[PDB]
Amino acid sequence: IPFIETVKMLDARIQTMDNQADRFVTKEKKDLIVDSYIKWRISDFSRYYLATGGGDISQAEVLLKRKFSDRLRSEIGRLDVKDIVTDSRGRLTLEVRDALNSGSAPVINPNSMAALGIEVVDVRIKQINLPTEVS
Amino acid sequence: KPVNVEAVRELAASGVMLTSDENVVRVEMNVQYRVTNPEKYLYSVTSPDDSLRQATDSALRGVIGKYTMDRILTEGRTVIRSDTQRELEETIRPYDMGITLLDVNFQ
Amino acid sequence: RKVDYSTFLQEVNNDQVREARINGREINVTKKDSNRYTTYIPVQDPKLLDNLLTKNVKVVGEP
Amino acid sequence: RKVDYSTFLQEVNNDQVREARINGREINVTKKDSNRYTTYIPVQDPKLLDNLLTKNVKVVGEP
Amino acid sequence: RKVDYSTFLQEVNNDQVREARINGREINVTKKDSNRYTTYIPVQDPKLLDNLLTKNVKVVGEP
Amino acid sequence: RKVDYSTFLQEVNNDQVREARINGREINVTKKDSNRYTTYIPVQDPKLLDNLLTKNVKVVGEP
Amino acid sequence: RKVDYSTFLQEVNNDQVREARINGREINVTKKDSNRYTTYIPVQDPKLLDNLLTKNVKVVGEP
Amino acid sequence: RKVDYSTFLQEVNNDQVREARINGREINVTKKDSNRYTTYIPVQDPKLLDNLLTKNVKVVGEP
Repeated sequence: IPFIETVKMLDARIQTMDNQADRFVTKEKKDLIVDSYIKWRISDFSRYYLATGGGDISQAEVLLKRKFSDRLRSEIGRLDVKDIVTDSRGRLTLEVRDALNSGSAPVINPNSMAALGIEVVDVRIKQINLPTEVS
Repeated sequence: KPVNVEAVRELAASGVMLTSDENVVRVEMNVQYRVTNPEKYLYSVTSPDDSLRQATDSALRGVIGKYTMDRILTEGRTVIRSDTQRELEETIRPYDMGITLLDVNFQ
Repeated sequence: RKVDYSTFLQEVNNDQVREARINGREINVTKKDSNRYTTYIPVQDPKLLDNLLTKNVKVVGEP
Repeated sequence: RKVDYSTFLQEVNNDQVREARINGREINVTKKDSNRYTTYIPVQDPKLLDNLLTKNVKVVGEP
Repeated sequence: RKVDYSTFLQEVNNDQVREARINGREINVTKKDSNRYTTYIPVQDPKLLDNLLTKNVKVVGEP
Repeated sequence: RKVDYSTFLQEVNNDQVREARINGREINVTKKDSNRYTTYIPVQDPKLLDNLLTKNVKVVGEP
Repeated sequence: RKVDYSTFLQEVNNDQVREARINGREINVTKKDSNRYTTYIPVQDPKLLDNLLTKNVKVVGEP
Repeated sequence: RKVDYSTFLQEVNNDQVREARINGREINVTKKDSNRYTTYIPVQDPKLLDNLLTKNVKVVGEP
């Protein structure tokens, strides 16, 4: 209906969000520099549009960053640097993805990404570097 | 007066803190919250967001005070957040603000 | 709402703003807590843009 | 009341100023003791706003 | 398609831009994968061209 | 009267000017011996205002 | 025939032009091999004069 | 007669100019050997005024 109904377009294609270099602390206080990327899709378009003011992609990316950093650091804290490098099945990444998709308390946890209109489909680490002194 | 009930609001609280074993740590935290019952949000506390930020900073300081440095660095990163969220919820209870808490995550 | 320029700089230095739409002197500030207000640049401040980019604040120009 | 710019400066560095409003070249200066006097900028000073901010002086823009 | 200033500088520092068609405040930006968009300069920036030439991107002007 | 800009510079370096009234382009200089004359700025000099301040020379703006 | 500003900068960095006729934004450039063209400045660039002066490139203004 | 800006600056560093009457975009110049000519700033250069002041070269503005 003209002048009464407006339309907002939300892309259902998978969006890719990459994280710049950042430092993580392992169990032996060995500092690591981790590059990782996440792929996410919108599950409930109305819920996603409500949760992020105006349905802006950057607003959702900010929340995704905030949660993903916490879960990834909490997972790395219990691990050895050798355990991280020798990991080939992506067990920690899969666990991080499961934590992001299903939070901790058909009930939906408020801290889960399902409470928002976001579904995380894949989490991967691109490169693991050392501080220049250690290298 | 319109209140943005559905939108998720973000808050950042960071500071240099003293641990239990006389050590000093640079700590940051992010807190995501919603607002419900807007009458409480509007007619209870002046600038509820600033009050919540101050309460979050106080709770973070109190939680970090109890634990030691190395556990905070590596092992306690899960109990730190769990204690901080509970402390913040207990702290903002008397204010009876409209804000409800979604997630407290340790950065 | 109108908020003073020095107060806005204290706010951005404390990590409280998210995006800033700059229209000449006028600036439309959106805080991280979804509160919006408007400020005005007193005089030409070269340090303003550097401070905004340094604190990871979204900056948006207008036609 | 009209007051020149120099003594306004060493009043700023001696922190007797509380709020300064700058519409154009002129500045509406308020002292700590709630006495207000207008000042005129002789020529644009890049260090002016920096000096005002470092001394924790309240700065107000104008529409 | 309009893109903000901060993300444009992030792309420049991350090297996903080839040439920049600067027309006044407007900047017509082409990514290294031939993606076209437009960004706006909010306030006069003294260092954008320094980074632009540091990252070796073809900057052009407009009559 | 009229006086060269470099003459004004070396004059204020030796500390014998008292009051300097700035009206945009023009300068109305007052000497320590009650001598008044006029000076003009070649081009915008940021160091001018700093130099006048550091030597305790009164500076007065105009509307 | 119009030449990119960036290309102008790495070209003059290689000591290959002689004259720079500056007409506001546009510049008339002659290389060492008697090749003449026009280049456009995107924005105001203070380092332009310093770079041109350092590398013994002659500059001429216009009325 | 018009004299090139690069030649002008080199001649100033040679200490051979006595007076320089600057008319905004224009400069009217007298050599030490009573030779009169006219030159042009390509783009605003405060280092110009710095060099003329440090070389004890007379600088003249006009209404």
